[PDB]
Amino acid sequence: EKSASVPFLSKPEKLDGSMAGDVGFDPLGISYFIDVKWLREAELKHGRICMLATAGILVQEVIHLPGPAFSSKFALDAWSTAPRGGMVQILIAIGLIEMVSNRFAITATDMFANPNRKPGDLGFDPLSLGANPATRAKYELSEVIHGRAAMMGLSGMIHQMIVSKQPVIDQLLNFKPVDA
Amino acid sequence: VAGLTPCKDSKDFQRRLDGSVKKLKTRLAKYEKGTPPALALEKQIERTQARFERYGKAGLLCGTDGLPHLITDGRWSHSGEFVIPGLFFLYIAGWIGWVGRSYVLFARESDKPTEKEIILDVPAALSFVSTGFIWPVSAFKEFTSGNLIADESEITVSPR
Amino acid sequence: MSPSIPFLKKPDALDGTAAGDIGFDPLGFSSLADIKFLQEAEIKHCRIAMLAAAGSIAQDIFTFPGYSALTGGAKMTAAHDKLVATGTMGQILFWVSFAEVFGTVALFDTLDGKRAPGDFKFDPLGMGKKNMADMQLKEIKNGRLAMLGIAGMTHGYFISGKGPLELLGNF
Amino acid sequence: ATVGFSGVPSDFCRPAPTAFPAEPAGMTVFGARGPRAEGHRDKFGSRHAAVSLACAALLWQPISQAGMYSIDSGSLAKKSFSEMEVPGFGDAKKVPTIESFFPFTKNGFDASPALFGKDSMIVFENPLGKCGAYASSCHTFLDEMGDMLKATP
Amino acid sequence: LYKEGSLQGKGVNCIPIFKRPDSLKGDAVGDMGFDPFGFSSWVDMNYVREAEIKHGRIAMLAFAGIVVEVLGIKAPGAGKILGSSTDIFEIHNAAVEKGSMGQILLWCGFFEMTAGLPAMQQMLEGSGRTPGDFGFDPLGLGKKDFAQMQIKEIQNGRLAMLAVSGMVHHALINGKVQGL
Amino acid sequence: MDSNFLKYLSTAPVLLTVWLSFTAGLVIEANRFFPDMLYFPM
Ligand code: CLA
Ligand code: CLA
Ligand SMILES: CC1=C(C#C/C(C)=C/C=C/C(C)=C/C=C/C=C(C)/C=C/C=C(\C)C#CC2=C(C)C[C@@H](O)CC2(C)C)C(C)(C)C[C@H](O)C1
Ligand SMILES: CC1=C(C#C/C(C)=C/C=C/C(C)=C/C=C/C=C(C)/C=C/C=C(\C)C#CC2=C(C)C[C@@H](O)CC2(C)C)C(C)(C)C[C@H](O)C1
Ligand SMILES: CCCCCCCCCCCCO[C@H]1O[C@H](CO)[C@@H](O[C@H]2O[C@H](CO)[C@@H](O)[C@H](O)[C@H]2O)[C@H](O)[C@H]1O
Repeated sequence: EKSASVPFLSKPEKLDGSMAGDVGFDPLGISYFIDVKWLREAELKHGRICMLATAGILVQEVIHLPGPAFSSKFALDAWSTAPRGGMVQILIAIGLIEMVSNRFAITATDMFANPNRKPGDLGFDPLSLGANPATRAKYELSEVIHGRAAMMGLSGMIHQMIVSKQPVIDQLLNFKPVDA
Repeated sequence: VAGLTPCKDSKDFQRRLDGSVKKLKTRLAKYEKGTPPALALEKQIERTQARFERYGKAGLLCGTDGLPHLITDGRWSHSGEFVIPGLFFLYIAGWIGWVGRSYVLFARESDKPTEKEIILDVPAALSFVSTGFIWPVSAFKEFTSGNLIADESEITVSPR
Repeated sequence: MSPSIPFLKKPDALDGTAAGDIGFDPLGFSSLADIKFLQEAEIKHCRIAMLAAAGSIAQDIFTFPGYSALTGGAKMTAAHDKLVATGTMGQILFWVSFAEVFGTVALFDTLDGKRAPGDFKFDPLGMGKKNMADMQLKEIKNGRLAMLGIAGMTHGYFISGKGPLELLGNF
Repeated sequence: ATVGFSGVPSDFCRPAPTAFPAEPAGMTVFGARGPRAEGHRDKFGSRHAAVSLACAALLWQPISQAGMYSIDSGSLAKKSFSEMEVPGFGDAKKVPTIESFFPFTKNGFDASPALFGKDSMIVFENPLGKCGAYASSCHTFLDEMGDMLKATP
Repeated sequence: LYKEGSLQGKGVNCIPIFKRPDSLKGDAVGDMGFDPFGFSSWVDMNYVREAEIKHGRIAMLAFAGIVVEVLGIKAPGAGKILGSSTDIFEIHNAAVEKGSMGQILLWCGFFEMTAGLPAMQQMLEGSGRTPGDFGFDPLGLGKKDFAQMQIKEIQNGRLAMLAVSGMVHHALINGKVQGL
Repeated sequence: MDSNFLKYLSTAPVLLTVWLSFTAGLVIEANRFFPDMLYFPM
C-alpha cells in the first residue's frame, strides 16, 4: 500500500513493479497522467544520452581528434570551437537516426501503435548480447541505473564547469572553492 | 547597398547613437555615483551602445534618417531580416494549428465534446502539443490520405 | 566448482572441453559474449602476441640489413614509427588486412558452427596429426604466456627506452 | 480519464493501420532488428555487413594514400592524380580523379592505411600532470577538504 | 555454532543492557545478541557478515603492520627507498609517493574484483558459501575445528578493528599509537 | 489532489491564463537575455 522508496507516501498505482528499477518512486504522480511506456522510453533515452555525455566530457579532455578545432580540454569551449558544419551534421544525423530507429513512429500518438513496440526497445542489439533470458533482466536493471547515475553526473558536471570554468578532472585536481 | 548605405558607416546612425548616449549621460549627471539610479543609467548606456554596435556589425542597411531598413524581397544577403524569422513563425504557427485541430477531433470523438472543450483533458492536450513538432509531414500525410479536406457534398452550405 | 577458483562456481558458458579451459572466468565475460567469438579472439591474440614477443627478442638479437639504415637504430615502437614513415608498415598492414577479410569470413563460419575457433586448417608440415588436443593446449598456453610477455616487454620499453634483452642486460 | 502519451493512435482518434507487422528476431551488425523481406537477413546478414566492411577498409588502404608515386628522380615522390593530363576531352585536359571523391589534402588531413596519419594524429593529453590526490603540489578537492578540517578561524 | 547457547546463538547477550533483537536468530557465527538499532531486520545478513569478516581481516593485518612500523622493523632495502620514519602517516605518504601503496591498491582491487565480488554476488544469490570463505587454508589449520576457528577469527577481527582505530587516533593525539 | 480541483484547474480560462503567462514569460526572458534582436543573426 506504501511506496518502497518513500515509505510515508502511497505506492504509485500505475507502477506495478514490472519495469526494471521500479521502487515505487513517483511522489508527484506523473505516471497517473502520462503513460509509463512513454515515460520509460524517455527515461532510457535521457539516460543513454547522459551516459554518452559523461563519457565524452571525461574522455575528450584527455584524448582529442587531430586539429586546433578539436583541441579543447574544456567541454563548453569545445562546443563552440568544434566545426559548426560538423555540429550541424551531427544534428541532422541524430534526426535521421530518431526517424529510422523509431520507424516513422515518433509522436505521442503513434509511437507505440505496434503492440510489439516495447518501451525503450529500438531494435538495437548489434552483438546480440541481450538474447540471453538469464542475464536480460540484470542488463535491463543495469541500464536503467546507469542512465539515472549518468543523468545526475552529467548535470553536476555541466554546472560545476559553469562555476569553476575548468574541466572536470582539472577542477578535481586543482580545486578552488567558489568565491562570488 | 541595394538602395541605401550600410549602417556601420552611416553618419546618421552615429549621430543617433551619440544623441541617445548624451541624453542618458545628461540624465546620469544628476545622480550620485554608485547609487541605484546611476547604476541603472550606466546599464542603459551600455545596452544602447551594445545595440548600436551589434546593428552596425549585423550588415543592416540604414537610410538618410539613420535607422535600419529591411530588404524583404527574397535576397539571400538579407534572409535574416524577414525570411528566416518568417520560417520560424510558420513553424510555430503550424505547430499550434495542427495540435489544435488534433485536439478538436479528439474531443469530437468523446462522450461530451463540449465538456472536453470547456474543461480540457490536459493529458491528451499535452500529447497533441508534443505531436506538433513534425506537423508539416503529418499535415501533408493527412492531406494525401484524404482525412484533411472534406468533400463538397459533406459540408453544409446556404441556399443560393 | 571452478578448478582454478575453488570458491567460485564453474562458469556455465565454460563446459571445459575447450583447450585451456580451467573454469577461469570470475567476471563472467562468457555469459555476456558468445564463447566461440571469445575463443577466436583469444587464439588471435595468442598468435599475434607470440609473434610480437618473438619479434621483439629477435630484433634485439639481430636486425636485417637496410632496415637498420631506414630506422636509424630505433627499436620497438620507435622502429614502428620510423618504418611507418618509410612505408613498410603500410605493406604489412595491407597484407594483414587482406588476410583479415578471410578472417572475418572464417569468424562468421565459426559463429555458424561450421568451423572450430581458430582452425584455419594450416598444418603444412603435419605437426598437428598425432595429438591435436595436446598441441592445442600447448598453443593456448604459449599464447597466454606470450601475451603477458609482450605486455612486459612493451611496458619495459616505455619505462626505460631499452628492449627486452638490453633491459635484462642493463636494468 | 485518459492517460496521455499512450502512443496508440486509436486512443487519440488518429489514423492508424488495422494489422500491425509482426516483429521477427533477426539482427544485422550495423543494421537493425525489424520487419524485412524474405531472405533479406540471409542475403544481407551480419556476415554480409562485416565482410563488406572489411573489404571497404582494405580498399580504403590504397585510397587513403592515393597518388602517383614515382622513383624516376631517385626518391619516392608523390604527385596528385590531378596533374596527369588526359587526351581526347577537349578543353578539359585535367579531369576528376579519386581525389575528387576523397579530398584529404584540401582539408589538411594526413590520411593513412589506418585512419590517422603522422601529421593528423590523435592527441593524448595527460590530465594528471604532476598532481596527487593528497599532499601534492596541486591543491585537489581532497586537499581542500583536509585544509578546511584543519583550518583556524 | 561453537559453544552454542553459551558463547553464541539464540538466547545469548554479550551486553544485557540491550535486549537481543528477534532478528538475530543465532544462525550466524559471532551472533551474541548485539544489535540495538535492529539493522538485522532490513540488512542482507550474508552481505553484512562478509563485510564484517573483511573489515576484521584488514584490521588484523593493519594492526600487525602498524606495530612493526612503530617498532621499526623494516624489510631489507625498505628504509633506503622510503625512509627511517616510524610515524605511520609519514610512512603512508612516503609509500604513496614512491608507488608502493599504488601497487598494493592495484592488486587488492584486482583480487576484490576477481574473487570477492563474484563470490559475494553468488553468496547473495544463494550459492550457500559461508561468509568470508575463499578456500584459503593452505596449511590446513582449520580442519580440526572449523567453527571454533570461525568464532575466534570473528572475535579477533573485531578486537583488531577497535585496536587499529584506537592506535590511529592515539598517533593523531600524542604521536604514539600506544597512546600510553 | 482533489480531482474536482484538478478539473477546475483544467477549465478553459485557467489554462488560457497559465499558458499565456508562461508564453509571456518565455518571450520576456528571451528579450531579457537576448535583447534588441531586430533580425535573425546571419
Ligand atoms: C513577432 C511577430 C509576429 C506576430 C506577433 C504574429 C502574429 C500573428 N500572425 Mg504571424 N507572421 C509573422 C510574424 C508574426 N506574426 C511573420 C514574420 C510572418 C511571415 C512568414 C507571419 C506570417 C503569418 C501568416 C501567413 C499568418 C499569420 C497570422 C498571424 C496571426 C494569427 C496566428 C495564429 O492564429 O496562429 C495560430 C495558428 C493557427 C490558427 C493555424 C492556422 C494559421 C497558420 C498561420 C498556418 C501556418 C501553416 C500554413 C501551411 C501556412 C500557409 C501560408 C500561405 C497560405 C501563405 C497573429 C496575430 C495569421 C493571420 O493573420 O490570420 C488571419 C496567418 O494566417 N502570420
Ligand atoms: C579498488 C578496487 C576494489 C574493488 C572493486 C572493491 C570491491 C568491493 N569492496 Mg573493497 N576494498 C578495496 C578495494 C576494492 N574493493 C581496498 C583496497 C580495500 C582496503 C584494503 C577494501 C576494503 C574493503 C572492505 C573492508 C569492504 C570492502 C567491500 C567491498 C565490496 C562492496 C563494495 C561494492 O560493491 O562497491 C561497488 C559500488 C556500488 C555497489 C555502488 C557505488 C558506486 C561507486 C560510486 C563507484 C565504484 C567505483 C569502483 C569501486 C572503482 C574501481 C573500478 C575498477 C575495478 C574497474 C566489493 C566486493 C565491502 C564488502 O561488503 O565486502 C564484501 C567491505 O566490507 N572493501
Ligand atoms: C548497449 C550495447 C552496446 C553498448 C554500449 C555502450 C557504448 C555503453 C556505454 C555505456 C556508458 C558510456 C556508460 C556511462 C556511464 C556513466 C556514468 C554512470 C557516470 C556517472 C557519473 C557520476 C555519478 C558522476 C560524477 C561526478 C560529478 C558529476 C562531479 C565530479 O566532481 C565528480 C564525478 C565525475 C564523480 C554495444 C555497442 C556494446 C552493442 C551491444 O549489443 C548493445
Ligand atoms: C603454424 C605452424 C607453424 C608455425 C609456426 C610458427 C611461426 C610458430 C611461432 C611461434 C612463436 C614465435 C612463439 C613465441 C612464443 C613467445 C613467448 C611464449 C614469449 C614469452 C615471453 C616472455 C615470457 C617474456 C618476457 C619478458 C618480459 C615480460 C620482459 C623482458 O624485459 C624480459 C622477458 C624477456 C623475460 C609451422 C611453420 C611450424 C608449420 C606447422 O604445420 C604449423
Ligand atoms: C559527398 C557528396 C554529398 C552531396 C550532398 C551534400 C549536400 C549538402 C552539402 C552542404 C555543404 C557542406 O557543408 C559545409 O559548409 C560549411 C560552411 O562553413 C563548411 O565549412 C568549412 O568547410 C571546409 C572544411 O571542410 C573549410 O575549408 C571551409 O573553409 C569551412 O567553411 C563545411 O566544410 C561543411 O559543413
